[PDB]
Amino acid sequence: TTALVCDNGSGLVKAGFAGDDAPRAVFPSIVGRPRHQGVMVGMGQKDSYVGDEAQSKRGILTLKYPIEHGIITNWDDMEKIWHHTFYNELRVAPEEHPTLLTEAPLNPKANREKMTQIMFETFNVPAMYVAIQAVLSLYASGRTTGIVLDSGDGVTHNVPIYEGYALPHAIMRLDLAGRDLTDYLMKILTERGYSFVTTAEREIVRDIKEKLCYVALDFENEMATAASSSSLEKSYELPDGQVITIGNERFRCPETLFQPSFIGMESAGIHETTYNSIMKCDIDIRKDLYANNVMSGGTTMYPGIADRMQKEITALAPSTMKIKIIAPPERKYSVWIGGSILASLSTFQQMWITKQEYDEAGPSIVHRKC
Amino acid sequence: RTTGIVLDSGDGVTHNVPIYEGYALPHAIMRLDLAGRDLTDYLMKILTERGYSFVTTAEREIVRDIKEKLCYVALDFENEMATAASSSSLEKSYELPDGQVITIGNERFRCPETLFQPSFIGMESAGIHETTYNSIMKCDIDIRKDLYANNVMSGGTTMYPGIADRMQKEITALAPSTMKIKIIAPPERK
Amino acid sequence: TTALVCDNGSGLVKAGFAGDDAPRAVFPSIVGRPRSYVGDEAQSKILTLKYPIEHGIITNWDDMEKIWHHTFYNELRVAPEEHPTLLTEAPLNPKANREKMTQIMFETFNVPAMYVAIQAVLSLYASGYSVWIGGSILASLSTFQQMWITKQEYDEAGPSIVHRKC
Amino acid sequence: TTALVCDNGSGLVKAGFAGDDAPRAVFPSIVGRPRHQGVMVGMGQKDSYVGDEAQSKRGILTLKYPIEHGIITNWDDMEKIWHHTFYNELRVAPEEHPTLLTEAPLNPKANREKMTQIMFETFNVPAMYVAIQAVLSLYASGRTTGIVLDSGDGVTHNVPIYEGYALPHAIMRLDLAGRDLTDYLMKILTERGYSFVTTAEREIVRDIKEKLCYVALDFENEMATAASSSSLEKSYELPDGQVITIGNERFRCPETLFQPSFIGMESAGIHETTYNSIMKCDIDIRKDLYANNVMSGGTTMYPGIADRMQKEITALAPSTMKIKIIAPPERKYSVWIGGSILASLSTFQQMWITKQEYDEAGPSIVHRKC
Amino acid sequence: SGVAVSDGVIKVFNDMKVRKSSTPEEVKKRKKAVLFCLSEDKKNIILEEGKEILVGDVGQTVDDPYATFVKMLPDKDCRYALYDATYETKESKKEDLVFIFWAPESAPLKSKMIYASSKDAIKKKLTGIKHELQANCYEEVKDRCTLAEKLGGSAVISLEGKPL
Ligand SMILES: Nc1ncnc2c1ncn2[C@@H]1O[C@H](COP(=O)(O)OP(=O)(O)O)[C@@H](O)[C@H]1O
Ligand SMILES: Nc1ncnc2c1ncn2[C@@H]1O[C@H](COP(=O)(O)OP(=O)(O)O)[C@@H](O)[C@H]1O
Ligand SMILES: Nc1ncnc2c1ncn2[C@@H]1O[C@H](COP(=O)(O)OP(=O)(O)O)[C@@H](O)[C@H]1O
Ligand SMILES: [Mg+2]
Ligand SMILES: [Mg+2]
Ligand SMILES: [Mg+2]
Repeated sequence: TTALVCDNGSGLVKAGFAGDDAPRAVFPSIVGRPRHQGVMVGMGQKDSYVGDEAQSKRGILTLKYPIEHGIITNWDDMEKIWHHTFYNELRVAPEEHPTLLTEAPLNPKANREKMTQIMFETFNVPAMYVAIQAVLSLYASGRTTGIVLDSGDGVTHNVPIYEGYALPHAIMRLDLAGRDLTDYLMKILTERGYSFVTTAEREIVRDIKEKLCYVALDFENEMATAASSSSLEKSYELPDGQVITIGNERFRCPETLFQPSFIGMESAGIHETTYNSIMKCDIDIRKDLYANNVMSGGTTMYPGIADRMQKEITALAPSTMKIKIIAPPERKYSVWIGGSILASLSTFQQMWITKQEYDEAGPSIVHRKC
Repeated sequence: RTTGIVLDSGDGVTHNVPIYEGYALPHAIMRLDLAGRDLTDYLMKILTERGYSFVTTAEREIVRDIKEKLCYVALDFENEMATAASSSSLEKSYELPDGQVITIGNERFRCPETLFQPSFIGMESAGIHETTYNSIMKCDIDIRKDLYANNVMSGGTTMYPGIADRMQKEITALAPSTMKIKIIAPPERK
Repeated sequence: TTALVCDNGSGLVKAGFAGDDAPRAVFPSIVGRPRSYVGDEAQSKILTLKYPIEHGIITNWDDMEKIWHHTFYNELRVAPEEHPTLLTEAPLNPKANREKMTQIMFETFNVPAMYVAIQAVLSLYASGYSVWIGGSILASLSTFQQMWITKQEYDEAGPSIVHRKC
Repeated sequence: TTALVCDNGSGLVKAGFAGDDAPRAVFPSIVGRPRHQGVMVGMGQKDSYVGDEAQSKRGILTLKYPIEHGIITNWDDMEKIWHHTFYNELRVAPEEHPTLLTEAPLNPKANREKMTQIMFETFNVPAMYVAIQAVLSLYASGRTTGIVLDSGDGVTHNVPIYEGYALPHAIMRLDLAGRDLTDYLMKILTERGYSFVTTAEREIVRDIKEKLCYVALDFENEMATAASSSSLEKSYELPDGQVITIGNERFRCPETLFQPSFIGMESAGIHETTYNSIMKCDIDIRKDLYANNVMSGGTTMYPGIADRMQKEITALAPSTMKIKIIAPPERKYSVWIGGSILASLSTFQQMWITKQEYDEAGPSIVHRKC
Repeated sequence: SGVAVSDGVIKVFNDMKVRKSSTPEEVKKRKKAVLFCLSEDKKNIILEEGKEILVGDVGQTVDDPYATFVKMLPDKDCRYALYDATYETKESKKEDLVFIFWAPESAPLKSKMIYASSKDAIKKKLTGIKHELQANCYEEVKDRCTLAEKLGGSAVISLEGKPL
């Protein structure tokens, strides 16, 4: 009866039933093969470790993400993570409840085809559907009008949606996301005397960026304050026991979202892609899209990103237009919230692709249906 | 258990290898040529200052038993020397097989100090309290929390009274304060 | 039926059967030529003592196999052809030492099966002479009885089975 | 008039004037305190020994390197080595000729700040400059296009440089260098019966690696030849009189440059970091960077390292692209050659940071200038 | 190594790790925390039916699932454990299982070596488990903070329905 919604993101896998507020299953999407020979005999040494067991034993593992910027690079570990979150995390079978998968727009069709094939052949689900992460994150907002700024761990994409009709010709996609920010933070933290080279360590930098990084109102004056005094510096407690003192890196690595020239990308920052997509949209819907900029994803959780997004957009947009940046306090899981509120809808229950519909169509039904 | 660095020090070699939850780290395997035989040689060299010459191999076994049943490791070197310097409260006699008796003083804790200060027998290697810390610092940064609280000791050289307390104190002196140090000292570690 | 555990250490050779608490055979591992004598007879007696094992590696092989034959025949009064033997070694050990160990155990004594464990891992087993305690508590385990390298397994593999197995 | 160029490397200090081909001053960068009490009275016993006098009296000293992987660990001995190479080796004063210092990229700013402070306060130079070792090693090549594989004694770093504009976002840094190779050789030589524990001895292993080690075309077949016969073994004359017989260690310890899993590092070998940095570069400059892989440093002096680098890169790069590995016969001092050819340039003579420019700026002028 | 696992322990682990849609009357007899032991011959890993904890009773007869679990471990012998934790993080609310390796120093060496060398024989068969907790002293396992330190470190604000 109930439906499963599985937000297979690049950094986290939010999986839970339909009709509830919060996702019950949340864990990093990495698999870890044992790095060392393992002299001790017995104790249940396994070939792989998924999620929290990998996070706890990350010292002796070699963590890696199966999903790049949205595309699934490796498939065996992806279906392994799916089997894990289905059996060892939710303790349910896929043959009973329909599953709901999410993806980013401007996605290779091979990824969706392999998703459908894996879901229908290995697990044999009665029905499923492949929605868009940004559209669901807009559902969670309760409204139907406004452009969505969805930026997760691997991809940042924006799609403007009017009063039910979205604009596919203005869908912008930026490969700059949280993983790139973590890489830039690792690259700029070596200038302080802290080398993070290995994948296992990189997670420490990820947590440091999650709980110590913020976006400045403006770059110049915050640098001037960084240059003068240590009033800005703050210390962190490392798992090994040492302490580090980061200064301008607290707001320099989040600035890459607005100035991609730091990691080398030529793409316009997240504050300019939205304005360019709205300027590519229709001239009557711009008044409604300017005052509705729905943000989602874990990357939009920095303290002060909403204020800078606002300021930048009213700097780009005309003065008479008013800019509003909807910053929900549960925007980290807004995609899952939208999927769960979508799965309970009665009108949507008819457009699930079913096995009986899938047999004659093959793995190509997903493009024509979704 | 399966997690923890091992301090194995026998009669000829002292080596340390950190082992995690089944996967050991071969790149952090330290080896120190300082062991019980070197301690016996140092005790023979420093016992001649009291008037007892042990030159031959057969005699050397008597010094070995003397070190086995009369030597201990001090909590700290300086204060124990100060107590050695003042009074004979520390000296103890031994029954030799030939019938004579000897009176050893600071040699009870001076020759076991070579395990922590190799400059006595001339070696340049860091003591057994520093090689473990250097190997753990060469290990991974997530396994250090589990290796600090698990220092498994073995071998007959780790049977001195008070070696566990000094190993502890030295490691929490080297390791950060927030980390807790534990020295597993089993009664059958020989 | 019973298995032999032989901790061929650098200073002492703890040798005994499996399933018992204490090693019955303990003696220094030195040979003495008249200026041979192995163990306690060398300790009692005009000789020039020397250790065949350096820091873990076996320097000289003739005296090492002599000490093995001694602890097998003149100390335990048992034949190696009946009970399987268990040898120990230190990690980060040259492969030549383990290869020569396996070759000597399988060619000179012709043991039915054997195994080369690690001294520290066994000393941890004893925690629940610690190396010998762990070897003896390990040899009685039922799950371990399957991973002994046997002569029939050793024939085609040569002296290189020990690296891939242990 | 003339300018001093001082390549303060991790293992050697190449110091000489500008406008000449070869560096006149070359010596190991170690200081040695007297280990023993010194019963003999008189004869000129000193508190320290720097360079060749330390190499000759290394028996009774305790050698140590002030520079780790590029960062200067201890400062008193570093300025002592600078004073030595200035007065007791070149017999010149720093107050007259400007000095040129080198460093590796992705370097802590504290190191460069302390360098500038020591050069301007203790020696009071009229002007100086802090360049990059790889950029200078590329100057020595006479060309301007191509990625540089600079690997010295403490750090290996790669920076791709196009027709004058380098790419700072693709600068890779690997902490694997000659010192790590020497440590691995010491660790793997104990399996033959030769224990090298002390620092003084370690120099013997360093010379053994310098004049007896080579890189194989491939690891597997060379191991098969090592396994079968002694056709590969070669003897060495030790200073004490003994001889040693090394076998597979001749090509096993140099393999760490391509397989860092031997010393435990998780970093990709020197053959993969270059390819990953070029793949991080722009798509039009890859055709020019593939055919230009400038190598420098003393670690790139193994017989056969150029052929293996080639083979590995054409194994990684596409087939249609042609790979070239520029292996100059003076690549051991290529950084010094580039510094000396750079100091004679007329256009560069204007961008030296001077004392009059340094006064108001403090020790922070170096970051904004260089 | 030696000692292997039986079919009952594997069935119990597959029953606990993967839960399914169940009736409200049957859901109260699920296994919350079960220990593992050795038989008379010390050749198989068997769970003892005597010492155990049900999911139904938690919050009723057992006021504290963890508090009543420390005293359940015998201090004179080595034991395995499998604790299903429900901790609250600042970030979110998680529900994971913990593998506790109980090995006191007062136990004989025959029970310590067997359980330490055969740990890879049991841990490898328990697929998908992440949180590993090795405890030797009794005071370190009796403390409540250590579970939050191993699970999530300083991030875990509440453990088992109550704040730290
Ligand atoms: N509190 C926080 N502050 C800043 N960044 C965060 C925070 N929490 C998570 N992140 C970043 O967000 C990323 C998670 O993205 P997520 O929303 O899970 O993407 P997806 O929905 O595609 O899985 C992480 O990589 C992390 O770097
Ligand atoms: N009670 C004791 N106190 C101090 N030292 C001891 C004691 N018993 C033995 N030793 C030392 O330990 C050494 C024995 O080392 P051992 O553990 O047998 O090494 P291995 O395991 O390599 O044979 C002896 O040389 C002796 O000096
Ligand atoms: N002929 C050689 N063959 C192999 N390695 C060498 C040779 N000569 C020097 N080396 C290695 O190169 C290192 C010197 O590096 P160097 O180029 O001086 O670095 P830097 O330029 O940073 O000072 C030495 O540590 C040595 O191990
Ligand atoms: Mg997302
Ligand atoms: Mg020993
Ligand atoms: Mg250099």
